[PDB]
Amino acid sequence: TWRKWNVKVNHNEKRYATASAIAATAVASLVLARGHRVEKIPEIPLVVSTDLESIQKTKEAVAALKAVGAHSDLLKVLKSKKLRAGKGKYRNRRWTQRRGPLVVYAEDNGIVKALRNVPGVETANVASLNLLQLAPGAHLGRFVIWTEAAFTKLD
Amino acid sequence: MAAQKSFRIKQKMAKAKKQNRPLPQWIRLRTNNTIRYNAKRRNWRRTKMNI
Amino acid sequence: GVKAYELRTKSKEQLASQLVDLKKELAELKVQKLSRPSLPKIKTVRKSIACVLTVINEQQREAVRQLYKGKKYQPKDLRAKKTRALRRALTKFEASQVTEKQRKKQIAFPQRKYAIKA
Amino acid sequence: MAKQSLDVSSDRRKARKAYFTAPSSQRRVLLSAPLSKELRAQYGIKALPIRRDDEVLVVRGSKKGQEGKISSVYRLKFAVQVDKVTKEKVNGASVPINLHPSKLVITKLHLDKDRKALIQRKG
RNA sequence: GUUUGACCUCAAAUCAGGUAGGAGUACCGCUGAACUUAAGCAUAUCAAUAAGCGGAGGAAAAGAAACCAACCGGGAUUGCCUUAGUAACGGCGAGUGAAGCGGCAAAAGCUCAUCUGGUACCUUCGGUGCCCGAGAGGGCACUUUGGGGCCGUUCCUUGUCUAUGUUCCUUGGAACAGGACGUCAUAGAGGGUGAGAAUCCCGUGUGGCGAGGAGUGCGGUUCUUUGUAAAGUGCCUUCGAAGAGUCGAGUUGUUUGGGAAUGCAGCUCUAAGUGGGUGGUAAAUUCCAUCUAAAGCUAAAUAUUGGCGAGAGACCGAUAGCGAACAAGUACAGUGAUGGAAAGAUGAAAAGAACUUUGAAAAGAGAGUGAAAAAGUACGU
RNA sequence: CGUGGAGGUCGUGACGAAGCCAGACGUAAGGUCGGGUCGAACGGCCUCUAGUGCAGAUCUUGGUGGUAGUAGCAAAUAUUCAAAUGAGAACUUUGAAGACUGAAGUGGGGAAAGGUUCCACGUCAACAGCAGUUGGACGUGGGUUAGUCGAUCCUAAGAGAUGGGGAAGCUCCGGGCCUGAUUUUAUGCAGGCCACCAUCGAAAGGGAAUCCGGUUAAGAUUCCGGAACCUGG
Repeated sequence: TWRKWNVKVNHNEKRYATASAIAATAVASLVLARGHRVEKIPEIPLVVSTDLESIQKTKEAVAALKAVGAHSDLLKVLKSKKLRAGKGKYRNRRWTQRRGPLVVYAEDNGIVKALRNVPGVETANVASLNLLQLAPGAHLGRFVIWTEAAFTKLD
Repeated sequence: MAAQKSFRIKQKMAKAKKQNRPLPQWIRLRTNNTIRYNAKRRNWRRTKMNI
Repeated sequence: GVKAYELRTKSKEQLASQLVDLKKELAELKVQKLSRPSLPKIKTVRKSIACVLTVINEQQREAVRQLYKGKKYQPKDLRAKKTRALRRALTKFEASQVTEKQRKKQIAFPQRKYAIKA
Repeated sequence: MAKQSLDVSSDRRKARKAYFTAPSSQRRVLLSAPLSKELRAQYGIKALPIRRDDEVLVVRGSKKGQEGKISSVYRLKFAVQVDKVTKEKVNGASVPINLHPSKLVITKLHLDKDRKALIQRKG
């Protein structure tokens, strides 16, 4: 009976949490603190062209993470995938995977389908960013690639 | 006469005796799963054929 | 063997003759009792004895349905049509009849439906 | 889970319950065994249900490397018996050894009238 | 004085036609408790609860104002929201406990006060052919003035397809490992598979494609009757279809937040007819402000400790979760109502222990199978 | 500090969890590893949540020790002795010899009830408070034959269908029969009577008729061989 099991959020708390989380992708020390592998940069975040919506396949998506040395982060989820204990194994929780790239897109239409296939990737739009995207596990400083139109929208 | 003569009743008590019989070897053999102890088994002194 | 399709092609006289052979043949399978066997013909004869009774019942329904389409009839066909009391309750039918006439007409009028319509 | 929408399925709890107990057909989907490469090219499917007149190669078992005609498929707990693919009792009589169809790959098939027509449809 | 044929009222039969009784889990209308609370108790509370009874549907029930009102405006009815622990009740103790509004979900206004049966005919929710029984007004300028069929699409059902490694070495009984090499992904959800698999298989995927169906509305096409009367706009008077043991009263109840002022029952008594009712005690007036009961219908939005299908999950994981993971409402107890358990697991493969010695038989010995028998049958640990 | 689960982070794994002995500490909650078992999964950290830690509650449930090889297997005194059979015999069976039962502390035949226990055969794990070749265990077949027995029929103490009336309601009290034209097929037109009305209720009230013996492994006044009789229409 009964238990709520809904926590209300304060708008003011929540905005602060999102903004700080985005900002955490800016300071590198905090990204490194979270457990991100990252090099070539760690000038941070990456801004990529508005042409990236028009990425159809997966061959381009894996390739694209290669140039900013960021493919390394892709490697990290490709292995090291924990075979969970528990009841979750009955459900669908059997593997838990590490959270790698985030790519955030500007377009109303929906997330970049291509970029979604990478192991441990999540894809989002700026309109529908949340705390979880920028900081999975509430540990901030996830590696992201922001589209330029995404970047203006972020503001 | 006797006993208990009612035709309808007689049949039910008779029908029941056959229904309480041992299994056929085969169902153990093509087999489902079951240490197959029938269960329905009804008994000489003991229990009661049913009130 | 017996297939459903063969029984339909056969006549009302011919299927009756089949039912007669079938009972004889089932009767011989009674006699062949001392063994066990004898049945892969009785299970299938049981199915055959059912098929021949069905096929005749179906022939008589269809023939009846033709004869009666011309006239008036139908307690028996009525039972198939409703498929009882609830689906019957959902009838009379009520729907077109209910708005069969008052005040709709006034309300409106349509050159208008067309005119707009593209 | 995935293609999460308003639909019937996902669903490990059901999937297991479903595939294990199986109606006769989910044992049909189970009837499918991967084709050999010559067949994959002509017919244009990875796997199709395997036949009695077909010839089948064993991949998985110790049995592997052996070929024979498929004697039966026992639908109900989904398994296939292959001819000469037998195991031996103590008494010394030999009775067949059940195989999962995933284990085998189907070397040759008998085309069939409907099954060829549907195979052509699959293509 | 007396009968006979015929008219209508009541009755009984009869066969026909038409429908109901019963049922499914809860949801959904009445009659009506208690312990319990107030640390007692009797009003109050529990509670208009539970129960019992009646009965309907896929939702039900309610509905276009004799409303709201405390102003000046709103404008049918549910539900949601909150009004508010406010008003109000109450040993004014304990407790009890709204509405109007505001705005949402969703919207819709109308309708009362020739029909049927028989037989015939057809393309049988119909009509024709026959026979039989039973908001209103005047005259003028006009403008507005139909349905049916067909196909496609709308929505439901169903089937089919359909990416990419099964490579090397090593370990192993087995690679689904490591290291090495390589591939797809619009499919890195999940399952199976001799181990820990995107690429073996199922599937999977923003997935595509084919067929079948009631019912409707959008679009396209196609048939065809006259008309008449309705309706708008404007002039003229005018006005009924507007519901009685009702409205209202007392005296007796019970119910409610309802308090002189909730709603309902009972007994008694009892109006008017554009007159009447309401506006939170009762009584003159003009008038204000609102509305016409004693009648009815009605889509949609809400419920469903769920019959029927499916998803989901920091749920549980075999003394837990259902009573029930299997033969479970089984086995079994009780005269009956009713009560009610324990109950899963060999192995990659049955390869599920030949043959022999010994034995009454049960069994043991050796031996065989397997990576493993202290893996040998209620057999994982 | 420790627990199950979630997510993220750090990883770990075909010999993991789990187990028991030990080995190292942390006062301590616990902690870590090893033997040698086991043959698939598990930690840490951060953050969280909760079917979150037990000796106990005449606590729940299961299992187990002592109590014990202990009480009971004792009042009809009933067997004994050859022998049959069997792998096995105090209790199965044969004989002999002996008692006991006696309106039935053990005859005959049935009513209720049981529900196949009957009969045959073959087993002995389980049962019979012990053996057990035995049995009524178990398993596997088989057996019950009705015009004349009895139910059916009747009506009885009343279950009471059954106006009307309370109660929403559940619930509860208080014409039918016989024909005549035809015609012998029963079609068919037409006429005439009469009181307090249904069914059920006793397998032991009352009541239409059957005995004699013969046969079966197991039926019998049923079947049969003879003989008889009844009931209806």
